[PDB]
Formats: sequence, structure tokens, C-alpha cells
Amino acid sequence: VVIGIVNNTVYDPLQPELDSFKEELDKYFKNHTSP
Amino acid sequence: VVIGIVNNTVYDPLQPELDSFKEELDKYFKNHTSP
Amino acid sequence: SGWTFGAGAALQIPFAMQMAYRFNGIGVTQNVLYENQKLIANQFNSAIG
Ligand SMILES: *[C@@H]1O[C@H](CO)[C@@H](O[C@@H]2O[C@H](CO)[C@@H](O[C@@H]3O[C@H](CO)[C@@H](O)[C@H](O)[C@@H]3O)[C@H](O)[C@H]2NC(C)=O)[C@H](O)[C@H]1NC(C)=O
Ligand SMILES: *[C@@H]1O[C@H](CO)[C@@H](O[C@@H]2O[C@H](CO)[C@@H](O)[C@H](O)[C@H]2NC(C)=O)[C@H](O)[C@H]1NC(C)=O
Ligand SMILES: *[C@@H]1O[C@H](CO)[C@@H](O)[C@H](O)[C@H]1NC(C)=O
Ligand SMILES: *[C@@H]1O[C@H](CO)[C@@H](O)[C@H](O)[C@H]1NC(C)=O
Repeated sequence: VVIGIVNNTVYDPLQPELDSFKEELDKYFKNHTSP
Repeated sequence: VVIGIVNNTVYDPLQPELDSFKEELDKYFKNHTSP
Repeated sequence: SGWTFGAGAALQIPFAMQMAYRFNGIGVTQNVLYENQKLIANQFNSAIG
């Protein structure tokens, strides 16, 4: 509805910090599924 | 560059999000990895 | 005391930090003052001279 708007990506101060634990939790799942 | 700065710690609201859950998940992980 | 001595009891406050209030009221964040603290003194001192 607003005119003059543009596309870009809004950075999230939560997901990469949360994905850092996803980097730990999912790795822990792979740390237990594979053996 | 800032003059007069002093050392201290800042308590993130995300800190309890990882304190009360990740250890709980680690408790679940120990509930899962140990057996 | 900044400007609080006009409204009630005078309250002491460092001058190097008072400009953060004045800059905040202008519409400029406080971070520009401390990061330019050395420079902003030279402009003020030269101007008053
Ligand atoms: C706040 O804490 C930080 C770190 O927790 C302090 O920074 C550290 O300050 C010490 C000085 O006591 C620095 O040691 C110096 O190391 C250089 C070599 O890099 C050496 O030539 C000096 O003689 C001295 O030993 C230390 O490097 C520095 N840390 C870092 C990462 O640079 C800071 O001083 C603390 N500030 C206050 C007000 O408590
Ligand atoms: C901003 O991006 C969106 C999607 O990336 C664009 O929406 C698409 O616009 C095209 C027209 O060229 C449509 O055919 C698509 O159906 C639209 N996508 C969706 C999901 O509806 C939008 O046009 C872009 N806007 C600007 C100003 O670049
Ligand atoms: C994977 O699980 C084991 C438990 O058997 C643990 O000792 C190890 O630290 C885990 N891996 C990582 C990267 O933490
Ligand atoms: C441990 O896991 C089992 C099944 O996975 C569950 O029944 C039990 O409640 C869990 N223990 C704790 C303390 O969560």
C-alpha cells in the first residue's frame, strides 16, 4: 500500500544467535543419531 | 575511545532463555545420551 | 548542576557527561559526544576565543 517502498532483507538479531544453538542442538542430535 | 568507561557485565534477556532451556535440553540430552 | 538548579534543588553532574543530555534533546544520540569528546572541546575552546 505504501508508495516508494523497496525490497531488502531485515537482519534478525535473534535467528543467528538461535541458529548458533541450532548449530549445537542439531549437531548434538547428529552426535547421537550416527553412533 | 570513550573516556571514563568502566568494566561491568550486562544480563541479556536471552541468558535465561539458554540457562533454563539448554541445560534442561542438556539434561534431556543426558536423559537421552546416557541410556 | 546542568539545568536542574532552576527547577528545584541544585544537583551536581559532570560537565563532560552533561552534553549527552543536551545532544540527546537535539535529536542526536549520545554516542557522538564521547567519541568526539576531544574534538568537540577544541571547537568550543576556539569559538569562545
Ligand atoms: C576491563 O577489562 C579488560 C579485559 O577484561 C581490560 O583490558 C585489559 O587491560 C590490561 C591492563 O591491565 C591489558 O594488559 C596489557 O597488555 C599489554 C599487551 O597487550 C601490555 O603491554 C600491558 O603492559 C598490559 O599488561 C590487556 O591487554 C587488556 N585486554 C585486552 C584484550 O587488550 C581493561 O583494562 C579493564 N578496564 C578496567 C577499567 O577495569
Ligand atoms: C519486491 O519483491 C517481491 C518478491 O520478491 C516482488 O513481488 C513480486 O512481483 C512480481 C512482479 O514483477 C510478481 O509477478 C510476483 O508475483 C510478486 N511476488 C509475490 C510473492 O507476490 C515485488 O514486486 C518487489 N518490489 C519491488 C519494488 O521491487
Ligand atoms: C557428543 O557426545 C559425547 C557424549 O558421548 C560428548 O562427550 C561430546 O562432547 C559430544 N560432542 C560435542 C561436540 O560436544
Ligand atoms: C527422560 O526421557 C523419558 C523418555 O524419553 C521420559 O519418560 C522421562 O520423563 C525423561 N526424564 C526427564 C527427567 O525428563
